Amino acid sequence: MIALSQFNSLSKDEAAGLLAPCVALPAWGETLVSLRPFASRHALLQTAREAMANWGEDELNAALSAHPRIGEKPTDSENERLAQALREGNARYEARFGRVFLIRAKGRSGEEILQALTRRLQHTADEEVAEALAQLREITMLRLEGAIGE
Repeated sequence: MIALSQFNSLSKDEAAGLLAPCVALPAWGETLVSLRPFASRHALLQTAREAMANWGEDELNAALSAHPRIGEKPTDSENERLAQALREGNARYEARFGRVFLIRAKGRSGEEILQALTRRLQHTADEEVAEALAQLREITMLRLEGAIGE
């Protein structure tokens, strides 16, 4: 984590590089960099929310285009059944929607993630675009919160 004053004093490209891990959407970071300086962390986060508010399906597609799929990292009990259900459901999600399963995981149990996955598998395409974007927005904000301090 860097200080807000550091973020303000970085070059346009240095500041963009700092924001890059938050989300794979260069335009979002470039927008925030262009609106410097920021007088408080709260104010920066407010601007960050505005900048991602109008993300659509095109942004979702671009942001997830390089994300590893469930089968792309090759390595009875409640845990075994949960792990298997999570893996199978994740595989079916990819086949149904043509994208990685995106969910804000921090604060959610494995069971809670399975609940969400099972429900989202029964979504219409439009409902799922909306929820996936919401998850993308939540993840991006959490990453930004860890990147820049007061």
